[PDB]
Amino acid sequence: VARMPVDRNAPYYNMNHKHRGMAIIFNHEHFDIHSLKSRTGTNVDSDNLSKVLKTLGFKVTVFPNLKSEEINKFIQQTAEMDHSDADCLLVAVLTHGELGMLYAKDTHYKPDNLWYYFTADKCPTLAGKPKLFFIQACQGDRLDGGITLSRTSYRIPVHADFLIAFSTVPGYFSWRNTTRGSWFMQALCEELRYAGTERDILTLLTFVCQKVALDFESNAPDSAMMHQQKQVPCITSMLTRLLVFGKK
Amino acid sequence: RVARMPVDRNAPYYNMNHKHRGMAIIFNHEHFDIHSLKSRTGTNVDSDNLSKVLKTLGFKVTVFPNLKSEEINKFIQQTAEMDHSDADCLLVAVLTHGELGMLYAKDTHYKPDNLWYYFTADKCPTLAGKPKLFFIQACQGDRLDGGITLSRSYRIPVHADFLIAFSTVPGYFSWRNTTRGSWFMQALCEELRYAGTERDILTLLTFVCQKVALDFESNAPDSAMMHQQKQVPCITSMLTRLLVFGK
Amino acid sequence: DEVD
Amino acid sequence: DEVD
Repeated sequence: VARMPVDRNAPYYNMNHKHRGMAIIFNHEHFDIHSLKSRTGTNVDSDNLSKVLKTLGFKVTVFPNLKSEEINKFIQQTAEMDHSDADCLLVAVLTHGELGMLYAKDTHYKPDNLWYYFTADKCPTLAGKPKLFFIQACQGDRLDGGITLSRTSYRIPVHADFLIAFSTVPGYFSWRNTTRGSWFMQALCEELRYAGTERDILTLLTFVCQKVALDFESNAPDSAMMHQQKQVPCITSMLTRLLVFGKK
Repeated sequence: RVARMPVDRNAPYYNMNHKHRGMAIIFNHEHFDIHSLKSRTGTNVDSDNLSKVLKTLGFKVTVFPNLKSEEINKFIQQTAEMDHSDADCLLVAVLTHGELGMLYAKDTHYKPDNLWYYFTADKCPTLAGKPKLFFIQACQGDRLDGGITLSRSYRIPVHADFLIAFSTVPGYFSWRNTTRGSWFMQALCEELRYAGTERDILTLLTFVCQKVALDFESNAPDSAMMHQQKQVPCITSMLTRLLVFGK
Repeated sequence: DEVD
Repeated sequence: DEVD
C-alpha cells in the first residue's frame, strides 16, 4: 500500500531523506470579520519561525491572510503532492481562535481540517513519517491566574505519527506581544535555534512548555482580569518513534 | 496564590525524590447498569497488571471497582483534598466504555475532564509543580482505523504539569482482548515494566504508542468491517519538565 | 477482540 | 500583551 520509510522497530524516524520536507505557514494579521482586531506582532512570529525552519532544512512557504477556502485548497494540494523524498511535513497556523475553531481572513473552520488530509490512507507518501502541526491561536477565553511557588512489510494505523502542538490548553486564551510575537512562537523558535538539530521533538517541546510557563506573564494594567496571567502549551502526540532532526 | 516549591525554577527534571512516590487510583469498570453496555471481560487483567507494575514503581495503589459516577467524583475530590506534600506525583487511570467527550461510570456517563479538573495547582497546591498523570482506556467514539501496509520565588500556570494519555485518538474505537486485556494497557504495562525506571515518560509513552501501533491488529472474522483494524494512542502533555521515575 |  |  505505501513505501516503508524506516524499518519496523526503529526507535527513530528516518530523517535522512533527500529533503527535510515542506513547512507551510498560514500567517493571519488582518481579518474581514468586524469583531476581530489585527494581530500586530504575528509577522515577527512568522519571520522568526520561517528563519529557523530554513536552517533546519525545510522548504518554507508563508501564506499571508488567506480566506478559508484558500487554506483548504493549498492544504489539499499539499496532501496531493509526492512526499516520497521528504522526511516530514510541518504546518503552522498563526491566527485568532475559539474552542474547536480557527479563523481564516473571511470565516472560521475546524482545526481538524489542517491534518485531516494527511492521514496515511489519504497521503501514502508521508506514511510512516512525522506530520507536525503548530497552532498559535486561542482555544477559548478562560484565564490562568497562575500560582506562586515558594521557599518485509508491516502495518501501521493511518492516524499514527501526528504531533499537534497548541500554544494553549483547550478553553484558554493564548498570549501575543505586539512587538515580540506570541509567547508560544518566541519560545518555540528559541528552543529550535538552541537544540533543534540534536534534541528529540517531545523533549524539545517539553522545554518550550517550561519557557512559556515560567518566563512569561501578562502585563495589562488597564484590565485587572487580563493582568498577570499565565499560560502553558498543549502538546498532542501520536508519534510512534522519536524525532531528532539531525543535519541534512 | 502560594504553594511549596517542590523543585527549583530551572530544573530539567521533576523532583521525584519526595518521601513517597504518591497515590495511584485505578477506576476499573467491568460491568454496567446501562442496558446498551456489555461487560468488559479482560479489564481485570489490565487492572491487576497496572497495579503490579505501579507498585514496583512505589505508588500506593488503590483499585476502585465499578463505582457510580458520583462515587468516582467523590473519591476524586477526596484525593484532591489530601495533603500531597511528601509525594512525587499523582496518577489516575480509568478503564471503561466511552464515546467522544464521554466516559461511563456504573450508572451513567461523565466528562473525562472531571478527572483532572480538581487537581489544577490552585485547587491542589500540594501537587503544585508536580506531575499529575491520567491514563484512560476507553473509546473516544466509533470510528475505525483500517491501517496501511508499509512495504519494501516563581510563578507557574495552574494548568501546567498534566499528562493525559488516552488509549486512542478522538473519535475512535479502543481495542481490548478478553483474555490479554486492552492493547494500550498491555503495551503500557510491558513498557513500564521494561524501562519505567529509566526512560522519561514521553519517551516511554512514545514506545507504548509504537507497540500499540505495530504489534496489535484486530481479529474479527465474523465482522469484516471490524476486522484487521489498527490503533495508536493519543498522548496529551502539559509537562514543563522531564519525568524519570528512578528509585 | 472487543471495543470500549 | 494581547490575546488571540
